[PDB]
Amino acid sequence: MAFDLKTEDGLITYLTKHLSLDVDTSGVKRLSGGFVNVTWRIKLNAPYQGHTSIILKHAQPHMSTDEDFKIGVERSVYEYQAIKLMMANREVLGGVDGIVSVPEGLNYDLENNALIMQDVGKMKTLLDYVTAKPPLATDIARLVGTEIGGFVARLHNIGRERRDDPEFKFFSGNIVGRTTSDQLYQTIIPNAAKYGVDDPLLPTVVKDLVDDVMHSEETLVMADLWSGNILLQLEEGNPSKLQKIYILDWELCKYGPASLDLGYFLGDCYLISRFQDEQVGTTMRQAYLQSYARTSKHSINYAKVTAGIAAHIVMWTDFMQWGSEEERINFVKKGVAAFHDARGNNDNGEITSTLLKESST
Ligand SMILES: Nc1ncnc2c1ncn2[C@@H]1O[C@H](COP(=O)(O)OP(=O)(O)O)[C@@H](O)[C@H]1O
Ligand SMILES: NCCc1c[nH]c2ccccc12
Ligand SMILES: [Ca+2]
Ligand SMILES: [Mg+2]
Ligand SMILES: [Mg+2]
Repeated sequence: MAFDLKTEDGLITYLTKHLSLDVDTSGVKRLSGGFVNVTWRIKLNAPYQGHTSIILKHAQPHMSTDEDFKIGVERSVYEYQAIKLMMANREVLGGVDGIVSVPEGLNYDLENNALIMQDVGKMKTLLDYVTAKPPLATDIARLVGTEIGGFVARLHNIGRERRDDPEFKFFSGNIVGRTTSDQLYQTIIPNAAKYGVDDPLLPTVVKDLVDDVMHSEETLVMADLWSGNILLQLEEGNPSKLQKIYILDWELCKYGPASLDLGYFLGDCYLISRFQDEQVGTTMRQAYLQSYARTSKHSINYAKVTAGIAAHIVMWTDFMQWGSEEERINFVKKGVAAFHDARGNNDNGEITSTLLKESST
């Protein structure tokens, strides 16, 4: 039987009894966030594979607040294998300056649904920086967009090149990653409805998004690329130099359309720009498209990226609770209109023309 990784005592018993770790019980902290995972920071008296501080993520089989939303615990072995694969390809993915990194994966335990990784440090997320007042310095925002765009383009390039390598093909079988995207797309119609939008085109839009995520083998996608999954390490003493970017939360990593990653991050940039700081969100979006387009060996499908941004806006706007109710309803309608532009006869849609302008050489 399993240990109880949802409680501090069960976590300490698991670490000491099942893994023989030497735990500093005063340094065990429950980390906030997550409705489907319980995350702990653990200080150790003795190093575990060279680390004296670790993070443990425990995957639950459902949302804590809604046990009818099912999500398979096997996603956790894909997160472990994904950060192993990124570390095995870090020199090329991290580029000529090595700013973008991922945490090192130390252990995955099947029967306890427990993933242990390196604690890359107590850090604020990009989401914290862009919602802080005053916001993230525009110079850092540009660098962040540039470095993330380059990392993602290099991830998509190598995913295409090594598609049939076994260690890559593994992620085509992250059925929880694919299914979870399916389930998230299914919230598009209810979220629009909530804001008084009954668009009978939306069932057709959703079916296309779902068929693509369930079946696409295009490339390796990080699959949860928004500001809440990105850590910024700023210089200690100098809060104006970016030293590292850490990309976390790879449990949905799968093969899928390249436009899925672009839709996540660019969609988040649209929410940021709309509701937090226009220059921050816009600088980040433009630098991301510039860097991604230049590094990617494959054409951006601007219609599918438009639909991805649209899906992100509908799926996430109410969740974020930014701005007023009226502004959110207008923003969601703009997302719904973008869906119609993506199925249009032309690239003249508002969002599509912005993507083209900002990605241009
Ligand atoms: N390897 C790590 N090092 C340091 N902090 C981490 C690490 N992994 C997770 N965290 C912390 O836990 C939070 C949630 O992690 P994440 O993997 O996004 O969990 P979830 O899948 O529940 O969203 C992060 O924003 C970060 O504060
Ligand atoms: N971000 C809240 C939506 C959600 C529910 N289950 C998930 C699993 C993975 C990622 C997001 C979710
Ligand atoms: Ca239409
Ligand atoms: Mg997360
Ligand atoms: Mg997650």
